[PDB]
Amino acid sequence: TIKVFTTVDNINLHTQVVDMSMTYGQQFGPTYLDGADVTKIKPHNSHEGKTFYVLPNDDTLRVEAFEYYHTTDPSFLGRYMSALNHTKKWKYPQVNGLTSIKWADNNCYLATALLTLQQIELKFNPPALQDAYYRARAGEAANFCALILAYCNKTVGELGDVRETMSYLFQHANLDSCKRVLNVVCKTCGQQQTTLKGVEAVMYMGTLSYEQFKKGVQIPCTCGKQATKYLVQQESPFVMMSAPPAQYELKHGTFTCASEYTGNYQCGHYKHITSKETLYCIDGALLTKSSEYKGPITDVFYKENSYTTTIK
Ligand SMILES: Cc1ccc(OCCN(C)C)cc1C(=O)N[C@H](C)c1cc(-c2cccs2)cc(-c2ccc(CN)s2)c1
Ligand SMILES: [Cl-]
Ligand SMILES: [Cl-]
Ligand SMILES: [Cl-]
Ligand SMILES: [Zn+2]
Ligand SMILES: [Zn+2]
Ligand SMILES: [Zn+2]
Ligand SMILES: [Zn+2]
Ligand SMILES: [Zn+2]
Ligand SMILES: [Zn+2]
Ligand SMILES: [Zn+2]
Ligand SMILES: [Zn+2]
Repeated sequence: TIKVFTTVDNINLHTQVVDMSMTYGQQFGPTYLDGADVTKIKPHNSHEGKTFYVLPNDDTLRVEAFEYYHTTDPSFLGRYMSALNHTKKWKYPQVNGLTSIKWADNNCYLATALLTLQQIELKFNPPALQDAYYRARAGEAANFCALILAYCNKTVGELGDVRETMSYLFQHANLDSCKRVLNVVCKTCGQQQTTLKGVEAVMYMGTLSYEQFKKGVQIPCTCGKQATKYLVQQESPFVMMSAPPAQYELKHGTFTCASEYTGNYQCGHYKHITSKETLYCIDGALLTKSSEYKGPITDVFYKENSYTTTIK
């Protein structure tokens, strides 16, 4: 018989004593050791003193689970420990001072998401996302990538969209202070102004150029008259301009970072473009610098503080 520790958050540890006769699944229930499902493994002698992850079996550990993860989904813990099993085996090299991921199990969209988050100002609501965020910026993003897969309901090897991944992450972040008012000018319906807050205030699908969104885009109205939806005010620390993959010229200093997508729908590859003193191209561990860039771009990230248009 040995003494081990069970926890749901790895912050509040609960001490337990197990017996060699019964497996972990008998006493604790579903138990995981650093990602490995040890529900069907009997306690070995080298397990004394180690910390174990267990699904909440009483109301005390149910609350500790929400305090750290902000979810009551029982399958969340299983998916998270399943994703951690391959993410802890990935390589996370430092590419130009940023933490990237070497290609493995179709993680090109995770590497682009990781590199992007290190360049935008974001505060996660779940403490598990925030603590792993800080650890990712240091250079240990294994737990962070596992949580992204869990929160996005994706599995390892699955094909993921960087915009959809960011969309899920923004809903678990504090964007309540973000606002965006728009003005749609219709030739028949007249003038109508809407106001977006939260996640829908920092994302737009249709164009990549933030200047074009300021000048106005042609969106169809119900009567057929193409309204010129232009941005009026934007109080957000960043904006994401998304558009279907198309050839786009990127210039250093005009944007923060971009997502390159090459290949067919869903079965393709993601490369991350970032702007410094010169344009950099990060593909896993590979790095390519250039003064100009032209290629297929799906998302472009810009910086913002407090903007008000000059169009009436
Ligand atoms: C790589 C990947 C994984 C999953 C995925 O799941 C989409 C389904 N999800 C609604 C749940 C999508 C993709 C993916 O391929 N992603 C890129 C950025 C992409 C490619 C294309 C292409 C068209 C022709 C050749 S490549 C189009 C898009 C669009 C996004 C929004 C649109 C509005 N019409 S088109 C995105
Ligand atoms: Cl919540
Ligand atoms: Cl949340
Ligand atoms: Cl910018
Ligand atoms: Zn407790
Ligand atoms: Zn929450
Ligand atoms: Zn949630
Ligand atoms: Zn693997
Ligand atoms: Zn694996
Ligand atoms: Zn109209
Ligand atoms: Zn890939
Ligand atoms: Zn490139």
